[PDB]
Amino acid sequence: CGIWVRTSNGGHFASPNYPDSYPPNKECIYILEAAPRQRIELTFDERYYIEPSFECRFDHLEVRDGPFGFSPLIDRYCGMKSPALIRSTGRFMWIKFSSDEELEGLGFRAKYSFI
Amino acid sequence: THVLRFGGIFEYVESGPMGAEELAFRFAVNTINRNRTLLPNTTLTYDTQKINLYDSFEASKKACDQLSLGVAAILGPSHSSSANAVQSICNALGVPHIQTRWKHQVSDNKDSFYVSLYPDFSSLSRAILDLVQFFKWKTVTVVYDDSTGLIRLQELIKAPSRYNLRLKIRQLPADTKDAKPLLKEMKRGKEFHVIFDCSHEMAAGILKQALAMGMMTEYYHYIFTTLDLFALDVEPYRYSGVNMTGFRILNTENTQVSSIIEKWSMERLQAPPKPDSGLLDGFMTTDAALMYDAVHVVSVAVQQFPQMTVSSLQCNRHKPWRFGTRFMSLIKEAHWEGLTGRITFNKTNGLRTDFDLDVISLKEEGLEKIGTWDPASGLNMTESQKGKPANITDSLSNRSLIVTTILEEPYVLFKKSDKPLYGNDRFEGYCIDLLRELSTILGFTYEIRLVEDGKYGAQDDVNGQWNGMVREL
Amino acid sequence: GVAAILGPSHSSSANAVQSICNALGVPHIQTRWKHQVSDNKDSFYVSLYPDFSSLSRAILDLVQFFKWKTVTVVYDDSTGLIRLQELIKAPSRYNLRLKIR
Ligand SMILES: *[C@@H]1O[C@H](CO)[C@@H](O[C@@H]2O[C@H](CO)[C@@H](O[C@@H]3O[C@H](CO)[C@@H](O)[C@H](O)[C@@H]3O)[C@H](O)[C@H]2NC(C)=O)[C@H](O)[C@H]1NC(C)=O
Ligand SMILES: *[C@@H]1O[C@H](CO)[C@@H](O[C@@H]2O[C@H](CO)[C@@H](O[C@@H]3O[C@H](CO)[C@@H](O)[C@H](O)[C@@H]3O)[C@H](O)[C@H]2NC(C)=O)[C@H](O)[C@H]1NC(C)=O
Ligand SMILES: *[C@@H]1O[C@H](CO)[C@@H](O[C@@H]2O[C@H](CO)[C@@H](O[C@H]3O[C@H](CO)[C@@H](O)[C@H](O)[C@@H]3O)[C@H](O)[C@H]2NC(C)=O)[C@H](O)[C@H]1NC(C)=O
Ligand SMILES: *[C@@H]1O[C@H](CO)[C@@H](O)[C@H](O)[C@H]1NC(C)=O
Ligand SMILES: *[C@@H]1O[C@H](CO)[C@@H](O)[C@H](O)[C@H]1NC(C)=O
Repeated sequence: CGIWVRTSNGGHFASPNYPDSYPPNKECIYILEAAPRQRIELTFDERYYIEPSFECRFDHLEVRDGPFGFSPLIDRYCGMKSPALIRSTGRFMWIKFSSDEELEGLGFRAKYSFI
Repeated sequence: THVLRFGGIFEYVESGPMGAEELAFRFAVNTINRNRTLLPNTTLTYDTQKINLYDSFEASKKACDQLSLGVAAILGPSHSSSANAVQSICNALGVPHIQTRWKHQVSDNKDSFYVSLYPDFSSLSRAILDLVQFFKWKTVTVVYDDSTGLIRLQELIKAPSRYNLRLKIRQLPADTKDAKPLLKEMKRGKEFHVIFDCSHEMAAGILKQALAMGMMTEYYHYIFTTLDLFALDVEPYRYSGVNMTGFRILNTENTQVSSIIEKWSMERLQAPPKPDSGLLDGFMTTDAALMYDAVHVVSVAVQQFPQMTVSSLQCNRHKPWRFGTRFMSLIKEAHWEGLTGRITFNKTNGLRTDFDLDVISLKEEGLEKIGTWDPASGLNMTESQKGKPANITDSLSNRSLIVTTILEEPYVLFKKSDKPLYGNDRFEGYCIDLLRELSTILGFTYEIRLVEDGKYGAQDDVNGQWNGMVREL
Repeated sequence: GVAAILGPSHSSSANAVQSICNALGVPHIQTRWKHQVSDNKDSFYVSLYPDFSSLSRAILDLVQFFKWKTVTVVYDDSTGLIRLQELIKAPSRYNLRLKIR
């Protein structure tokens, strides 16, 4: 799953097998690293725009500012809605995508940018 | 052979062949025609009217049409929001009305000319409550589909304040196929006593789904509140040992019933069945049994009022009938042994609250009776069987199971050699030898696999969770 | 002939008028809530009573505001269940050990 996107002013970040449904049982990490004094602007492109009536687990895309499982939780995104664009100067937006044992969806498309 | 005609309304396909209900209705007319034991001196004819589904004004039209031709009784259509209109016409015009689908009786409707052969879900809910309390459950989990399922199980949902129960409630989504999100939820919550409430077609529709997420195992224990449960295709399930329990008002022990159902199968596969949905081909649904038993109770009423005639009442001639008052009482006092067994009517409300139920369950062979129920008595159960242990307990070879391990120096080792090998054939050690003897003495079909977390597994202070084998177990 | 009918209250009476009006076109404007049968295709009615599929969500919001962990529902007749179905499903997700009488 690893697409090492280190040292880019901007670049493509996306779920595996993006135009297809993402594979099951996948717990793969992604890490965004910014040089000192920079700002991270994460652009996220949803594939499908619908309004869910519920929020659930089993497939969750959370965002962290710092090392994983050890930095404060920013938010934990799921469903088919496009999350709002996240602007922080924590300089380390490290993002993990999970997978349950079934029930794949349309995946996601994102774009990281550095200033 | 006096002339007598019955109103037949049948919300139907508006295309294709005849529905089950109308055929079962005509079957009754023909049978009553042949065996002169009933109405030897009177021959009853019949008229049928076909309407769109769920159009009350449309039903009222045809009700007025039949009443113009004159009838004895109108066998009401099988969905409520038309049943109400037809009933309100029949009551105001004096002709008795007989219904076969349960409706939500309005809170205080002062109607007096309607009887209902479908068992009251007050009693059915009570019996389901007794069955639940017999299996000694505590965490039951109702599931329904239509909004009215609440009203239908109100006698159950009030129970938590009396007995010791905790019960969630969920709803099947509007779409039938995607039950997966509900099933996923239910499996996560560890719900192992599920009460479904849906017409048996929908039940078969969700049983496949339950199979795909592997709930169909020895853990889960569904109770199906519907009545036509035998129509299910039991075969892909009867060897996985789940504990399904339904009911069957359809008495099928009498040889007479066996013969009648059989000839029904002869004249019913006459119309094409469904090969994919998961239902038996050619089995008589309860909603047709109730049609059939309706005609018999009507005839048992009619045969004792020979003076009865067929006047041509008009909807605009609001003056009631000269035979309604006595005829209706005669009907309400009937008794009969139809395809559903005993037939009676609560004298107060003209509903039906007394009957005889055969509880059923899934044994290994198939659906087979394991007791009886009726409102008067309690729940009598005859599953007092005893089984001395076969030496190869639990299996010759059935119910394949995965096993989970971890590498330990004397116990479990991956087989050491050059050529890579797969399956439960790449491991060696002590515990494997232990498992090996288990299969040779109990007939196991085991797949071996390792723990990804790779721990013994222990209690997690942060959240109460576990890891390793304990978590996955 | 009438431009539109402002129909009665009792649900059984309302259904017949709803059907007649849709079959003939004249709009029908209701005032009392009724659990419309979800298998009905008619289109010529609007009903002003605040439909309970939202009132129930509001009641749930209110109860949750109190941080209630136990609540007892008392209804009047059968249709109260339908009227509160969105509340009764709450123990599925949240923590509301509720009783009903
Ligand atoms: C009329 O149209 C609206 C959409 O404009 C339908 O709205 C849907 O209403 C349900 C509640 O009945 C919403 O579910 C709820 O969402 C909120 C916000 O996420 C949540 O806090 C509640 O716990 C509940 O999950 C649903 O989101 C909303 N939108 C959708 C997906 O359509 C409304 O149902 C329609 N009226 C009727 C009665 O059909
Ligand atoms: C005619 O209809 C009436 C109304 O349904 C029937 O009365 C009902 O009878 C049953 C059986 O006795 C009552 O159930 C009881 O409930 C209490 C709950 O605490 C329980 O402790 C008793 O053991 C029993 O289960 C039911 O409440 C009662 N309905 C009323 C009046 O509320 C009647 O049995 C029907 N039959 C005839 C032929 O009259
Ligand atoms: C599925 O059907 C099974 C039919 O036998 C039923 O099995 C057994 O039912 C009894 C009910 O009393 C349970 O009781 C046993 O365990 C208790 C507690 O230790 C003892 O006091 C009893 O004397 C008895 O040993 C059994 O637990 C249960 N299992 C078996 C095979 O003995 C299942 O309960 C049904 N449900 C499920 C979840 O499959
Ligand atoms: C239980 O049912 C069996 C079979 O119907 C019957 O022989 C037995 O007498 C019944 N026991 C009771 C409680 O009546
Ligand atoms: C289980 O045993 C039955 C009866 O012998 C047999 O029909 C079935 O195919 C077996 N299934 C498995 C899981 O081996």
